[PDB]
Amino acid sequence: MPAYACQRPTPLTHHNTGLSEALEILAEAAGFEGSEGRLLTFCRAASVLKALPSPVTTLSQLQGLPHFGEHSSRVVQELLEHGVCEEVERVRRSERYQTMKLFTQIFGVGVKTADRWYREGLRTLDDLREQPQKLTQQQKAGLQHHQDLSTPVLRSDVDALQQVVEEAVGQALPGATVTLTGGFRRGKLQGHDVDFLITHPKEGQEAGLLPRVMCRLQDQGLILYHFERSFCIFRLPQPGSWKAVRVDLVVAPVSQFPFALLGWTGSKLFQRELRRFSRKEKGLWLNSHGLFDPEQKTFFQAASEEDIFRHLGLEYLPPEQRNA
DNA sequence: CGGCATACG
DNA sequence: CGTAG
DNA sequence: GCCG
Ligand SMILES: [Cl-]
Ligand code: NA
Ligand code: NA
Repeated sequence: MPAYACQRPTPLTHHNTGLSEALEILAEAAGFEGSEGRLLTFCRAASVLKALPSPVTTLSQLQGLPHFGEHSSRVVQELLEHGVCEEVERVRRSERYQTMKLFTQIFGVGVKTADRWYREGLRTLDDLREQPQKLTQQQKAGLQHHQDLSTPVLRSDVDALQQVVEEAVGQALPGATVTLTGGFRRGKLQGHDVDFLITHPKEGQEAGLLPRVMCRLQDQGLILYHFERSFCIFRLPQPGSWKAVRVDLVVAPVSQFPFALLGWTGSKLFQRELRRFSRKEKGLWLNSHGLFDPEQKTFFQAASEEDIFRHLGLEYLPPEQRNA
């Protein structure tokens, strides 16, 4: 088992779902306390189990696996012996975990804001609604649309959304293209992360594109709430009605498109691990715009995601195997 | 021990 | 501060 | 929390 998640295939569904979910509770709780190192370890340990070819049934089987030390091994041991890990269950039940999860789920609210509200004594969405002057415009929209945004959308909804975006993009700049990214590109059948990546085959033509796309979607009445990244809430048709959905639109020049496609396809852990691998193992600096050699002071050209994996000396993984 | 990804709005 | 993957 |  290689130590970096970008060195191994990770499918969307696997053989250790309950074990990984428990470790991810501890990772999430560590984030709510600002403990980013512990979050990463628990995320990495969970991801290792997603990559295994069969269920872990005995503690012996964790020997030698990267990111399994005393704490993560104890969690697994308790789940294997008793079906439940007391520490995980204590987290799940706690007022702190439940409230931090509720508040950070709001679009416009991060850990730092949620923690401050928690320390002020706030606990429910209606608590927040009773002091809207304490809210940014972004948080107001997140709160108003929270219920709809809490329900995932289906791939069929995604395909309907992509056609409306393509219509606006075609008027904004004929020849521009729209690519579905995020979790749907990794094979999800449902999810919240509806993301599109927009480019044009002629380098430079995409300059100024995103405002023109946004204006056209607004004129169509599709934008409930809203440069090169736009974080939107869209109206999605439903039988007899509609619902709010979070949609991100991103523009990249074609030269950068493989790097943006790679970054926006995820998973989050996969990208962090890829960037860590690049820098620490290869001495190259990776982001969603390019890959820099700091000794030559040159950027790699890439025409495909395959090029980027080759640059980094990694076997290619298709999107469906990037579910770290 | 230091490090933990790296951007944009 | 928030957002993204 | 774990790795190097
Ligand atoms: Cl930590
Ligand atoms: Na949030
Ligand atoms: Na998104």
